Amino acid sequence: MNPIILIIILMTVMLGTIIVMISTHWLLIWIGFEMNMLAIIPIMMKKHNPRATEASTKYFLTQSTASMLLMMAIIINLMFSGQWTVMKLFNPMASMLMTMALAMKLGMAPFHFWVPEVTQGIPLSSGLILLTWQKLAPMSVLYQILPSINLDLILTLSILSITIGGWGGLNQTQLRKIMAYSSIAHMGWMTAVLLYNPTMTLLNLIIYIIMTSTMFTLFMANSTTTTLSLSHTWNKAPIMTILVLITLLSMGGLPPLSGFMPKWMIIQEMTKNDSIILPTLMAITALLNLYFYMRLTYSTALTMFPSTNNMKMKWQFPTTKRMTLLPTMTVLSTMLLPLTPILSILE
Amino acid sequence: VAAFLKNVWAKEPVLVASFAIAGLAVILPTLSPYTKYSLMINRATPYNYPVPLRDDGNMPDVPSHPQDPQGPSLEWLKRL
Amino acid sequence: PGIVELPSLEDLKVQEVKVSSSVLKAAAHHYGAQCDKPNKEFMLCRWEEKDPRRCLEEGKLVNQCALEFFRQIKRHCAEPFTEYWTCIDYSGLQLFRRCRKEQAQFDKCVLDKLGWVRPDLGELSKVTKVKTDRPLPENPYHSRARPEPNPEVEGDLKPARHGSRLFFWTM
Amino acid sequence: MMTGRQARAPLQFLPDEARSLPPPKLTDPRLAYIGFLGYCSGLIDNAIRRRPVLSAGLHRQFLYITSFVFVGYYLLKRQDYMYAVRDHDMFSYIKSHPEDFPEKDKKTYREVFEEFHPVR
Amino acid sequence: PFFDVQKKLGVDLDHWMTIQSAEQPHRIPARCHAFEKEWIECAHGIGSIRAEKECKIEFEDFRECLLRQKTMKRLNAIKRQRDKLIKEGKYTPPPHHSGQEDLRP
Amino acid sequence: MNLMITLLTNFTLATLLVTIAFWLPQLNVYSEKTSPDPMGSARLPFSMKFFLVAITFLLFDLEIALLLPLPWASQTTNLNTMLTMALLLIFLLAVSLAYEWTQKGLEWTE
Amino acid sequence: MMTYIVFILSIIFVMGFVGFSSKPSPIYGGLGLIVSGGVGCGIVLNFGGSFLGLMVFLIYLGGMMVVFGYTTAMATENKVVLGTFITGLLMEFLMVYYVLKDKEVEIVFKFNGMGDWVIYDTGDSGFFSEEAMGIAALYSYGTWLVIVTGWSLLIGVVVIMEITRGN
Amino acid sequence: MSLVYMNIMMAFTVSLTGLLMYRSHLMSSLLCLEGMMLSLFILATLMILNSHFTLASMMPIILLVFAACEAALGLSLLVMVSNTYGTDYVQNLNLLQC
Ligand SMILES: CCCCCCCCCCCCCCCCCC(=O)OC[C@H](COP(=O)([O-])OC[C@H](O)COP(=O)([O-])OC[C@H](COC(=O)CCCCCCCCCCCCCCCCC)OC(=O)CCCCCCCCCCCCCCCCC)OC(=O)CCCCCCCCCCCCCCCCC
Ligand SMILES: CCCCCCCCCCCCCCCCCC(=O)OC[C@H](COP(=O)(O)OCCN)OC(=O)CCCCCCCCCCCCCCCCC
Ligand SMILES: CCCCCCCCCCCCCCCCCC(=O)OC[C@H](COP(=O)(O)OCCN)OC(=O)CCCCCCCCCCCCCCCCC
Ligand SMILES: C=C(C)[C@H]1Cc2c(ccc3c2O[C@H]2COc4cc(OC)c(OC)cc4[C@@H]2C3=O)O1
Repeated sequence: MNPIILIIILMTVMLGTIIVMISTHWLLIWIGFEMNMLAIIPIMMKKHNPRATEASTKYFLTQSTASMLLMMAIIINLMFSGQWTVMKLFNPMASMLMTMALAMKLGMAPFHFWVPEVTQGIPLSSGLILLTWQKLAPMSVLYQILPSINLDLILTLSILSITIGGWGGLNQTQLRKIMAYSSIAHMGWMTAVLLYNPTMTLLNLIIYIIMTSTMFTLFMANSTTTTLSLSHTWNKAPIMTILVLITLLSMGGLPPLSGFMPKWMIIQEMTKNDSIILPTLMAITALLNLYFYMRLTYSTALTMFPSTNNMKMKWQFPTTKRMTLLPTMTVLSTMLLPLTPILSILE
Repeated sequence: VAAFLKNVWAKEPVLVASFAIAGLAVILPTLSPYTKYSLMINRATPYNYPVPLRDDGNMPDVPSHPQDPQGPSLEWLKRL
Repeated sequence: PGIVELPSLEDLKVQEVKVSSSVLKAAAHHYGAQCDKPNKEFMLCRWEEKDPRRCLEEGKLVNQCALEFFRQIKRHCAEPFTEYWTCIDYSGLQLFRRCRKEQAQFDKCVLDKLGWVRPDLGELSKVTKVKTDRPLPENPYHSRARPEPNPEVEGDLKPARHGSRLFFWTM
Repeated sequence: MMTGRQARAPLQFLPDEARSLPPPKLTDPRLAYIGFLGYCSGLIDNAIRRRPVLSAGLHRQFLYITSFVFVGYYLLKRQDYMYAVRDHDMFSYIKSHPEDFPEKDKKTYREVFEEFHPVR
Repeated sequence: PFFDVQKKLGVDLDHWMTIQSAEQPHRIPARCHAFEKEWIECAHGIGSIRAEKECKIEFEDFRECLLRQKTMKRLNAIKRQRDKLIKEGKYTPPPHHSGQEDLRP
Repeated sequence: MNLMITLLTNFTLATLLVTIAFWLPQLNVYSEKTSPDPMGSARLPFSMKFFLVAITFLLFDLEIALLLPLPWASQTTNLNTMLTMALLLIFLLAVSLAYEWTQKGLEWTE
Repeated sequence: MMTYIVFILSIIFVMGFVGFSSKPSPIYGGLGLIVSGGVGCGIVLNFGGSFLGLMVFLIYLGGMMVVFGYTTAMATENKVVLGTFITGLLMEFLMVYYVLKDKEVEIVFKFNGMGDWVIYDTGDSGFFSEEAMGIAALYSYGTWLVIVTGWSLLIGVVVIMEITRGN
Repeated sequence: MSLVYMNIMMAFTVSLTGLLMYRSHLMSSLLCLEGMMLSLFILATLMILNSHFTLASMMPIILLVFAACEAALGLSLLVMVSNTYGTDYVQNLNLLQC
């Protein structure tokens, strides 16, 4: 791909997210999602292989169905309110359809069935874009319509996402599918605290984006897409195994790491509202994703591995890959918990 | 500036006429004196009813009849 | 809610201007010239009251002044007006531009026998002022009392009392 | 929660009333922790590119510490501002609604009857 | 997040198509211009929580202008009782509702 | 209403003439034919260039759809803004054509 | 019977979608969507949206379904289909019988059973179609809308030329 | 409310159920998607014309244009699938299950 055209297409992805973030009219929200989808389709087809065409077709169909449901929700809002402001909705049917459509755009359960496939078919940088930047716009629309969001629907979608993201990644050896089920579980964690405190939703979104960006940047720095190729990293660069160690421990929620920061605050904002059972079983399910993270770093990151002779050629060359923001993102994804009251800047 | 222009006029006269007419269409309304009158005629065209004003007592610039000499006129349009 | 009040059928009886649209269109410039004041009192009352039930009598004055407009044509210049609205009436779009000599005969006979000057280009579209005696409607929308706004922020901004107060963070 | 507050003057990182609040000192322990995060970032940057960790790029580690302290100073100003706004709204709401926060009568323990549970 | 760039920069990107009460071409009113204006002027500034309970009557008048469910319900009741009295024969239509009176203006 | 009468009449006359054409020589008992093409039985290969010119038609037809209210838009009172956006839309159609040009998309059906 | 003509077209419109969502083939699916676009366009034209009806004919049918039939020709050379067809048709005709015997129905929303000629307006608009002047307002009031739509179509051209290349 | 709105929404839900669970040609899925767009066009048009809300008359054209561009994008994906398998059968899109 021509780098000028790549810059233009990435600016169009960013422009669609910005149009969803800033616009007051529902048609411009829909336009921003259309622009974002239309622009992100070539980023997935960067390498031009049939897995990326399958992934882009599945992503197209899911985001197009979600966009049609979003426009039907906007249209029922126009029936029952005669106007177009991006605020609370004026019909529970529009509320249900827009919550369903945004759940399809995020990849929340029961519409999760594309997120492990599409992330598998596309490269690591486009999977980084999909799992970080493509979460910003529907969380903004959910942030603005929360007076109309049905609590039972958003909590059903949230805990279904957390259970399916927990019990879907236990079986996984592919790193992109582990990140995709982790995505589904974290979107459940973001949307369950949405009607209680949306600032903690934003906190979970930013800490998730930092940790996911750290993980995909380490994946691009090591060129590892599987568990077993990740095991061959200590004999090439030993620090990269340490960084995927501390960042995967952070994404499951170990104290005293920074990825313990959001969900603890989320539990802290769900017991204020007298919900005890729900964050309890929610973090019970998060213990399962932490547990396969601890298998996936105990059994296959710490204790050192059989290597191959051609690796001794790769000792003679350093990494010339641009590891952009990787030490900053690794420090922020691990050592940020002593600054836990920074969350007030997101209020 | 005239070697490349004669070269493209010998090779691609369709595109020379295209870029020239497009350039004229862009720059020429900023140079025409009649572009003001387009605006003036499109605001002088009464699609709606001229809703009258309640006479408060002091509106000298508002007429009391259509045939009164004060108010907006269209003699600039009748002459042109 | 309530019962919507409607006027009786005797309150709606007025002698109608029972002429065709080409007849109205033929004399329309002299109509807007000569029947200015009751028409504008009616349209002022109609945009201000926002209610046609409050605009019946002024409307009757319109239908009083239009008929006297046509009687004053019928007493003096019935034949050039008839020759003019017939030519207006032939056209499917009712063009003024196809009918200029009949317009000239009608305007000549009207200026001679009635002294009426036809309005120029741009006169009948003027915003004019209307001196009436009826009072200004203090609530034309019948709006109820608006809800009181929330209290605004006042007072100088003090620091947070012992910081964030988040579990053990002392700042 | 407080999104109707910063909607009258939107997209202000630090508003004008934030200048009425005491800014953090440069020896703020939060800001010192942020500078330590910058030093850790410089060490991880020399570690991932196989440089001498404590030796190479002292200007680069200096810009890491400088840039994290620089960003974190304004982040801590906004943090302190938002907790100050939270307490200001809390206190003005309690003052504007005296019926909802009644001064409950303080009873000393000579009137308070607590049930004694013996450990035996 | 709603980063309000339009108010921060003072530009009008899409506030104009947002409501029916806004400035239309050639001053065309919507059918429920007055009702939407009344409900917007009721609910302005008081927040959505106070607006859902303190501007219920304006919003019901505006939603019933939009959908005309009460009006169609009343027309259904009148037309159904009229059809019943036509089938029973206790009512006859007048000449101005049968089309025999050569309309007014 | 008269429009639907006209459309229905044209469809009726077309269906009448097509039915008479398909069934006036079927009165004949001519002969029964067994009759046991440039390609024989090969599958039709996909032509990428035909699809590219169809999508280029679709996208320029959408840009035409944006251009269609211009005779009504020339009647506005905001003529500077209107003229600017009209020249911007025709320029963006020209830029889409220039990108279709220079990236060899208009080749072998140029 | 002529008073319900919009309603009658709407029934055909529903039938038309059950005509092609049963999906015997993309060929006949395209044919059913073209007939459905025609009858829904008749629905649009009967409310006074003449320009939007000609946008259905020029752009949806004449522009886009041509490209669907073209790609169906070039790229794509029962029991489930007929069963889903007759199932949806029985559902729709039972809905028609309900709403015509009751003049009131509730599936998701409450719906009146009289014709939609009642819900119109009794005024006039002078020397213009309001829908025509509202679409003319795209160039005077709709500046940001024109900008984002033109940029989306330019990006659409660029994106199609990227992913159809295969290199 | 209006009775034609029920038929347009029922058409939308018919084409939505036709999109969701069939596992057939990919072109048939794109046809169901554009039937959903068609019903959205008709419904937006009848509402905006019903309420005489003049500035939203340009709204369905926008709803047309973007989505038709969307449709073009989908066809190109189909063509890439049609350049990979020779068919648009969506059960050929099962490489990413493992
Ligand atoms: C006239 C104008 C100029 C005047 C100049 C005057 C000053 C001149 C000297 C300039 C230097 C000033 C240094 C900062 C001020 C003092 C800070 C302090 O002692 O805080 C006490 C602070 C609480 O004690 P305090 O009695 O309440 O306050 C006494 C002071 O008034 C402290 O003030 P405070 O009461 O306002 O404390 C506020 C609050 C007090 O804290 C609280 O209210 C509780 C919340 C604390 C966070 C808890 C997080 C727990 C989960 C995460 C654990 C992470 C793993 C542990 C560390 C592993 C390695 C990174 O702070 C926070 O919440 C912020 C977080 C803690 C930051 C502490 C400063 C760190 C700078 C150096 C970083 C190096 C690593 C330090 C340890 C990192 C972990 C904290 O202690 C701790 O939280 C324990 C950690 C140890 C303190 C850090 C000592 C700084 C110097 C370290 C030198 C050695 C470095 C060795 C190499 C690197 C490590 C491997
Ligand atoms: C309230 C919300 C408001 C908005 C808040 C801000 C949200 C920020 C979200 C960040 C999302 C970043 C997505 C990725 C960057 C975008 C551009 C991109 O993809 O760059 C990667 C680039 C691709 O180059 P290419 O040649 O294609 O690589 C293939 C390898 N041969 O180059 C590479 O592949 C090089 C390898 C390293 C790339 C690392 C990129 C890290 C980017 C994330 C930084 C951390 C997030 C920002 C801070 C937190 C914000 C929430
Ligand atoms: C600023 C004004 C408005 C501009 C925007 C509106 C433009 C309207 C017309 C739209 C045209 C759309 C497509 C344009 C593509 C241009 C690039 C191009 O065609 O380059 C290739 C060509 C060589 O041709 P080739 O590649 O071989 O193609 C097969 C034909 N042999 O190489 C060429 O043909 C060379 C083309 C460049 C030289 C043309 C110079 C014309 C000068 C006319 C007088 C001045 C006009 C003022 C504006 C300046 C224009 C440069
Ligand atoms: C295989 C995976 C995923 C995990 C589980 C696990 C390890 C590594 C080591 C051990 C371990 O199991 C635990 C079980 O119980 C305790 C409890 C302990 O304290 C409560 C304790 O303290 C050090 C140690 C232990 C075991 C221990 O050494 O990796």
